[PDB]
Amino acid sequence: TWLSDFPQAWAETGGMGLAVRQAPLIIPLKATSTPVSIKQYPMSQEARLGIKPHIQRLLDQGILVPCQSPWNTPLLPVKKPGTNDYRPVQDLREVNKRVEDIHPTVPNPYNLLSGLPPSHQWYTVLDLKDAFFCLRLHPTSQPLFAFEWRDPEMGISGQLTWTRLPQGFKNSPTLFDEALHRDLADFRIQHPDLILLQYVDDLLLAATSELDCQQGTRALLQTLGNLGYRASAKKAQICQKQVKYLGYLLKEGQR
Amino acid sequence: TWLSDFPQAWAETGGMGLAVRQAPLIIPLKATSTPVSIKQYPMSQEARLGIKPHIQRLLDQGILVPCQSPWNTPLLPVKKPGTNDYRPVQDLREVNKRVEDIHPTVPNPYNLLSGLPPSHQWYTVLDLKDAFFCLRLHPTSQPLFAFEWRDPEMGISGQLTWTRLPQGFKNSPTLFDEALHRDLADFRIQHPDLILLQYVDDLLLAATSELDCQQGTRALLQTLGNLGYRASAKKAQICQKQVKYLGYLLKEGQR
DNA sequence: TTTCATTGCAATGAAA
DNA sequence: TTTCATTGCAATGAAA
Repeated sequence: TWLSDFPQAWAETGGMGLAVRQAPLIIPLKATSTPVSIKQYPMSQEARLGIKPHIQRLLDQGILVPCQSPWNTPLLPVKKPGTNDYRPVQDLREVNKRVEDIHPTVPNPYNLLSGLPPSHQWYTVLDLKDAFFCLRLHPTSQPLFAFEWRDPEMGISGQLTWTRLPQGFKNSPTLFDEALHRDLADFRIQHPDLILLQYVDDLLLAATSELDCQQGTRALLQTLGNLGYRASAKKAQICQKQVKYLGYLLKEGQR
Repeated sequence: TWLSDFPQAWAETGGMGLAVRQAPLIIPLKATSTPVSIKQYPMSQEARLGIKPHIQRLLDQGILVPCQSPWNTPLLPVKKPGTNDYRPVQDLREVNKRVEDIHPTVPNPYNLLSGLPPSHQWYTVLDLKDAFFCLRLHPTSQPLFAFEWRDPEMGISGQLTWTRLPQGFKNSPTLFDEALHRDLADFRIQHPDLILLQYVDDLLLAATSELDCQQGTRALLQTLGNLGYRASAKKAQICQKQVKYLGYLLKEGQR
């Protein structure tokens, strides 16, 4: 299908992404910040067991690495919405308070959609998978996001940290949005006729005709794969005249 | 003393007042009002006994009279501040809500005092006793303020009401202030040099010299007695250069 | 687990 | 006794 034509663009077949054109990110601290070390809260075995496979997988992917850092924040066991599956959720609030603020450049959905003309009725919606993880973290900034991990069988001494932009970090959405904007700048230039809306990891491609939407989508997927990002094939809405984007149902230029 | 020179002006020796020049007051109801009859709440014997002498005294003074009225509000036993003496307090709130509003013409103490020049350093302060009771209530408006009274030994069938402006009636302060202003208009004309401040029942006479304050005070007392009002001799502050008025301590034109 | 904020209302005070 | 309003905080929800 569209899946076979772009094996590298889909998370299903391209493997975990890595934005190769983006320099590892350095995270500036506020002028007065010093490391904060919050001890990990005791976790039930059920919670630890539920979370273990995820840490192992991230460790195998190299997204997490062992470390020793004066910084440390709590790992919280959080059951998926109503479900009984545990998911690791780092409380990075004390770290966020010590990181220098940046201007929020992500447009709110409402204003973003205003840039959608009635002429472009053919849409493609793509969701980038593990977007933040595609952006490398500079070695100097990695220690900042450390947390403790007590092994299952055996493995880690104590602390682990991220080598990619983390979930829970106040500036992750904005930094991802800006980096993807830089990586897709050229694409916008090569396709003056297409309408591309970016909302962090949620992308919408607007075209005038089914052919343009198809040709445009091929190029976009091709480009995304080459840059190192990965779109979810499962969720992909390709060349439809009716799509769901950012909580809206688009059709007939309405909404 | 000053007491003997004006027997009729002092509450101590002039008997209960009655503003003879003021026509009995008619109290206009709002366009949609109908009588409200709130049943009297059961009262302990202690409360009833504590309050009894006051009703009897008001009945003897003719300030209260028997009646039958479609209106009725509760009589509350209220102990004097921390003391164990009971005092009758009528809850006229439902009546107040049905009476047509009037413009509040009583000045707040702050603005009132601003009309006190530094030239007049000699002050006399008089407190009118049972001020509201000095103003008659027109027979047509009396029924409005009725309440129930269960006798001690014997006496009253059920309801009693006021023949004078009542405590607890939202418009009593303003109506008294305006009536006294009308009754003292002439006095202000005959004494252009004196400063007279009126705050409901609290009066302040300001003069330039001790003689003027003494002569002025004589005239004021004389006039008040003839009009039917009564000042408290016990509280009277006559021709002092330092007096307490409306919570302030006046001296050297300060405050 | 903590933190931060929205909500709701019990508790206490004033007054007629 | 009732009513009206100021205060305070317990309860519940969101989030990292």
